[PDB]
Amino acid sequence: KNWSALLTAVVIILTIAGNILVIMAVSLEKKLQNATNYFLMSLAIADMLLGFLVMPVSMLTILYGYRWPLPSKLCAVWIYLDVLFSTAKIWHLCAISLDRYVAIQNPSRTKAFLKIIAVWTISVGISMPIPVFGLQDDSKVFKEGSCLLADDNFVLIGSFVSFFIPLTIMVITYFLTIKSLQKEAADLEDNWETLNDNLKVIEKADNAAQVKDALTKMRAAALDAGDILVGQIDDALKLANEGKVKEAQAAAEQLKTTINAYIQKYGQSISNEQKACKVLGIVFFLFVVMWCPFFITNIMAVICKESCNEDVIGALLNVFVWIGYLNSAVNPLVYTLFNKTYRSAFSRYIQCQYKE
Ligand SMILES: O=C1CCc2ccc(OCCCCN3CCN(c4cccc(Cl)c4Cl)CC3)cc2N1
Ligand SMILES: CC(C)CCC[C@@H](C)[C@H]1CC[C@H]2[C@@H]3CC=C4C[C@@H](O)CC[C@]4(C)[C@H]3CC[C@]12C
Ligand SMILES: CC(C)CCC[C@@H](C)[C@H]1CC[C@H]2[C@@H]3CC=C4C[C@@H](O)CC[C@]4(C)[C@H]3CC[C@]12C
Ligand SMILES: CCCCCCCC/C=C\CCCCCCCC(=O)OC[C@H](O)CO
Ligand SMILES: [Mg+2]
Repeated sequence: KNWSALLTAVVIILTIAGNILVIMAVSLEKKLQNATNYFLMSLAIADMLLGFLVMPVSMLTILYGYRWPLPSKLCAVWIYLDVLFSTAKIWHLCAISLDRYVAIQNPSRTKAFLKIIAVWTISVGISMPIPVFGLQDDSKVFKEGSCLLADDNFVLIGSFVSFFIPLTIMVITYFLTIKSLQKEAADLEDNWETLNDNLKVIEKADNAAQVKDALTKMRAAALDAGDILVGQIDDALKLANEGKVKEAQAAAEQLKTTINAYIQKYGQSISNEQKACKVLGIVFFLFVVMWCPFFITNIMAVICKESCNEDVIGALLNVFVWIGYLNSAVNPLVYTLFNKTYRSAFSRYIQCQYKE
């Protein structure tokens, strides 16, 4: 009741401060100058604004027993901001998972800021009926002196249009990305074993036919994995045509170092992408799980409208909205625990020390 807004002041400060640090890490540290971190910044701005504009007023309403204390046309604006920032979070998370998947089937700041503005303009688009209709008709934004989204059509259609189509895409594109990266690793182990098999074949060889056939199959396996090494095989395949067998065999042991080079490089690469898919999936998992109680309970407010205790349902909505607000505090901590780049960045900003 009266004591309950002491907890909420904590959740505001950790939100504001963590997300400021995320915006500072992406603005300053050059190891974060990529499209994914550009989305993560935009998300942190949404998280910061939710902490500044929405969350203190929600705390304020807890102090006035949910009876709305500000001007009456401020109610529909507060619900607009609340839905706007949460809608922008889900559409960001979806835009990350989609963009990161599309990139794995492919070979600029401007390209990222264009996508972000698209996410924000859709979020402003979908949230827009709330003040347009709500400022016109208080029956849509007030229930018994309390400022809450009252129109059940807005809750249902918004819950599915503005949160189930992005979630569907986010969950599908995440799972296909795991499978995409799993095939890439499978396909590189296969290319390692056939290169290594033909390395052992060239070294055992007695004649020009065995080397020429084995280097032809090394070049084929080279075309699958890729540039640099392919010509070096051709540098040795022309030796094997002339009959220069000892001469081709010594070139192939020189190919060995160039093969081991591209293997560890493409091998780190997929480990790092699967490290990153692991972090983003915790961000994704937490957003849904923490907002899941509020989402289900608010839809059940609408279904059993008369059948259920409106007072109990509403006393759970007021608890379950802070589990989702707490999700504004988590994304920064996730980055601290699972990225050296953010953890180092944050650790120096805490000592008021900004130069990379
Ligand atoms: O399972 C899933 C699927 C993925 C997903 C995405 C988003 C999500 O939640 C965001 C919805 C909150 C937006 N605001 C919250 C605050 N709310 C409000 C306004 C006035 C008074 C009061 Cl009391 C309240 Cl609560 C208005 C609407 C849940 C899920 N869950
Ligand atoms: C809902 C409305 C009224 C809230 C006001 C929006 C304000 C707080 C937002 C929207 C535009 C934002 C800025 C847009 C661009 C940049 C450049 C980037 O490199 C660092 C953050 C910074 C500087 C943002 C900080 C926060 C910001 C100023
Ligand atoms: C006391 C008399 C009038 C009957 C009232 C029944 C009410 C209190 C029941 C029926 C519907 C129930 C809700 C239905 C769905 C959910 C979502 C889930 O996360 C569990 C809690 C929650 C939010 C339930 C809490 C209890 C609930 C609100
Ligand atoms: C006479 C007045 C008629 C008024 C009725 C017709 C208005 C038509 C407009 C848009 C359809 C509904 C828009 C739904 C999207 C906005 C609401 C929203 O996004 O709510 C999500 C919320 O977070 C969930 O908890
Ligand atoms: Mg083999």
